[PDB]
This record gives sequence, structure tokens and C-alpha cells, in this order.
Amino acid sequence: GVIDTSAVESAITDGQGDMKAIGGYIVGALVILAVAGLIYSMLRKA
Amino acid sequence: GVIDTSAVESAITDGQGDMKAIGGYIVGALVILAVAGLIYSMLRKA
Amino acid sequence: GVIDTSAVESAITDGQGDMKAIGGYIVGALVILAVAGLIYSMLRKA
Amino acid sequence: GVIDTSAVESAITDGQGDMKAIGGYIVGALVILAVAGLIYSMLRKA
Amino acid sequence: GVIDTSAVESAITDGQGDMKAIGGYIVGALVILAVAGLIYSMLRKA
Amino acid sequence: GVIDTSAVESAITDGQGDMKAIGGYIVGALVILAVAGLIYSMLRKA
Amino acid sequence: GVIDTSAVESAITDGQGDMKAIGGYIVGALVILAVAGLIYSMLRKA
Amino acid sequence: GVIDTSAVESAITDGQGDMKAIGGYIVGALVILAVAGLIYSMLRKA
Amino acid sequence: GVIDTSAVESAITDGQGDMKAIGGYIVGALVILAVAGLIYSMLRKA
Amino acid sequence: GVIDTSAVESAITDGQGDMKAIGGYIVGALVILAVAGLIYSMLRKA
Amino acid sequence: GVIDTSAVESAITDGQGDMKAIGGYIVGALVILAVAGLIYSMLRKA
Repeated sequence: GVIDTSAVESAITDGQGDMKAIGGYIVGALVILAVAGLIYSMLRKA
Repeated sequence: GVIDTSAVESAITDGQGDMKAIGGYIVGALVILAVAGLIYSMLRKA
Repeated sequence: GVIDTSAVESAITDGQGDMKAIGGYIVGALVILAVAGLIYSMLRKA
Repeated sequence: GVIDTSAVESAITDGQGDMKAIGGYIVGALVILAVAGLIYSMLRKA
Repeated sequence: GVIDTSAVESAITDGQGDMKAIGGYIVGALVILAVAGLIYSMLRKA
Repeated sequence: GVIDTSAVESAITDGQGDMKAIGGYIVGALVILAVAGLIYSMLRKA
Repeated sequence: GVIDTSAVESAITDGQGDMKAIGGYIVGALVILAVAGLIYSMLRKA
Repeated sequence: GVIDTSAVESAITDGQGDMKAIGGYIVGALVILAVAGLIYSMLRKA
Repeated sequence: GVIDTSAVESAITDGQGDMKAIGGYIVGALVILAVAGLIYSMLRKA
Repeated sequence: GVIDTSAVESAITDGQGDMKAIGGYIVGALVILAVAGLIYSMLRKA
Repeated sequence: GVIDTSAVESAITDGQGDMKAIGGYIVGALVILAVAGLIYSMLRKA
């Protein structure tokens, strides 16, 4: 009495495979405040 | 005065056996926001 | 003893094809709070 | 078997077009603590 | 074989026309926590 | 096909009128750390 | 062809009259974290 | 059409009456870092 | 040509009289999450 | 008139027994930001 | 003109007596996310 859910994991693996990209997209943005967060602190210290 | 419901559990066990797959399919997607949820928090903290 | 359900999938494929548009319509709105969510955090940090 | 979703993107583009204004409205407020954040630091240093 | 649904859109346009008011009613309330959200931050900073 | 929303703005104007009070209530508290924030700094300087 | 809804507003006015009490009951609780929220900040500042 | 909310304020007044105790409990702890915060500063100054 | 409905309101007044009890039974349960909802917030704040 | 729910607790005890593992899996990850959270603070202090 | 419903409550009391077990079965599972919900918060705080 099945119903074909073959399209389901075919849909979501494109979804969950996409989520690593937009995961990796933000990490390249957060390090900008990381590096600039403390080279400010050098110039304040000296 | 029976009516043969042998096809019924033969239908649903394929159903309820299938539901663990699509259950397990989503868990591989939710951990992506779990791991990326807090390695963001490292770079914000430092 | 059939009944013609050819109009059914002809109806829903226009439906489920439409749902990606309004799916894609909201993603262009949610990134506005994403980008503005952390360029606030730059100006707070400095 | 369509349903007219022409009003939808007509609604949200006014929404997502509005969100840049209130995005731009806050940036004019956050720079006030940015500039006053460090001209305090001049008078403390001297 | 019609049934007169002229009263329907006559009913809902008064509804959907009303929803912009109570939409606009809350926006005048949310900006109170917006402006007071950061003039707190001035007095904390100095 | 109206529904009487006269009670709505009658409710919220009492709300948004109240929010200036509790807005003004906190400003009288934040200046205490403002004035005492720097008369400490006089006694440290001398 | 009426149906007597005199019991209705007789029921809800006791309801909406009650809701101001439990409205006023919580405000006496939220000010406890308000006052203690910043007398902590005095002792941290000095 | 009432529902007896006499137990409500009977519950919360024990709550909001309790919150002054745990409010007053922490103030006896914060003054320890207040007094020891500056008798350190005497011994550093001399 | 009557039919004796004297048993009807004799039945329902026991019903609607009972519904205030089970109405009042739940209110004694909901205040438990009300009081414990914010004495958590004291200990988080300090 | 029973229905055999022996498979139920047999299912969930494997579930709730599993949840301690993935509970314990994350604690080994959160201590990494705990220890590195303050050995940063040593090198900043000296 | 009775019909023997003695088997009915004999059936359901085994049912409603069973429902406390599977009620009590889940509570032993929900506390796992309760305790691990906040010992995460200790390690984040320090």
C-alpha cells in the first residue's frame, strides 16, 4: 500500500547539501570582525 | 464471517518501515544548523 | 470503472510549481535581517 | 488549476523594499555611539 | 446555476482594508522600544 | 461587511501613551550612573 | 427570529473585567527585576 | 459567567512577596566586592 | 401538544454548574508555571 | 479490550537511552570554548 | 431490556490504567533535555 516518497530525499538532500554553503558563507563574514576585533586592541595598547 | 485483512499489515509495515528513513533523513539535516550554530559563537567570542 | 483524474495533477503541478516562487520570495526578505543583523554588531564593537 | 498569486509579490516587494529604509534608519543611530565612543578616549588619554 | 457571492468580497474588503489599520497600530508601538532601546546605550557608554 | 475595530485604537493609545511613562521612568534611573560615573573620576585624578 | 444572547456579554464582561486583574498582577512582579536590575549596577560601578 | 481567580493573586502575592527576599539576598553579596574593591586600592596607593 | 422538557434544564444546570469546577480546577494548575516562570528570571538576572 | 503497547516503551527506551549519548556528545564540545575562553585571558592580562 | 456492558469498564480500566504507564514513560525521557538543557548553560557562562 505504498506511496512513492522517492522524491522526498531527492528534494531534501539538495536542501541539506545547500545548507553547508550558506553555512560556509557566513563564516567568511564573521572572521572580519574577529581579525579587526583585536588589531584595534594593538593600537589602543601602544 | 471474516474479511481478509492480510493485505493491511502487509501495506502498513512497508509504511511504518519507511517512516524511519524519512525520520532519519531529516536528522542529517538538522545537525547542520547545530554545528554551525555555535562555531559562529566561537568567532563572536574571540 | 475509471473517473478521469487527469485534471488533478494538471492542477497541482501548477500549485506545487508555484510554491517554489513564494518560497523563493521570502528568502529574499529574510537575508535583509541577516546582513543588517551583524553590521549593527560591528558598530557596537568598535 | 491556478490560483492568482499576483498580489503576493506585489505585497512583499513593498515589504522588502521598506526593510531597507528601517535598515538605513538604524545605521544613522549607531554611528552616534561610534564617534562619541572614541572622542571620549582622546580626552581620557591627554 | 449561480449563487450570488457579491456579498463575499464586499465583506472581505472591509476585512482586508481593516487589517492595515491594526497593522499600522502596532508599528506605532514597536518603535517605542526601538528608540528607548539605544538611548539607554548612550548613557551606559558614557 | 465591517467589524467594529473602534475598541482597538482605543486600547492601544492607552498602551502607547503608557509607554512614554515607563520610557521616562528609566531615564531618571540611568542618569544616576552617569553623574556618579565621573565624580568618581575627579577623586581618582586628584 | 432571535436567539437570546443576553448571557453572552454578561459572561464576557466578567471575563474582560477579570483580565485587568491578572494584567495588574504581573506588573507587580516585573518591577522586581526592574529595580533589582540596576541597584546591581550601582555596586558594580563603585 | 465568572471563573474564580481568587487563587491567582493569592498565589502571586506570595510570589512577589518572595522576590524581595531573594532581591535582598543578593545585595548582601554584592557589597563584599564593593568594600574589598577599594581597600585594595589603599594598599596599592601607599 | 407539549412534550415535557423539564428534565432538560434539570440536566444541563448540573452540567453548566459542573463546568465552573473544572474551570476552577485548571486555574490552580496554570499559576504554577506563572510563579515559577519568573522566579527563574530572578536567579538568571543576578 | 486491550491493544498491545509493549512495543511502545520498547521503542522509547532505546530513544531516551540514546538521548544521553548525544547529550554527552555536545558537552565534550562545549568545554573547548570554556578552556580556550580564558587562556586567552591570561595572555591578554600579562 | 438490558444489554450486558460489564465487559466495557472491564476493558477500559485496563486501558486507562495502562495510560499512566506510558504517561510515566515519557516523563523519564523529557527530564534528560531538562538537566542537559542548563548544564550546557554553565559551561557557556564561565
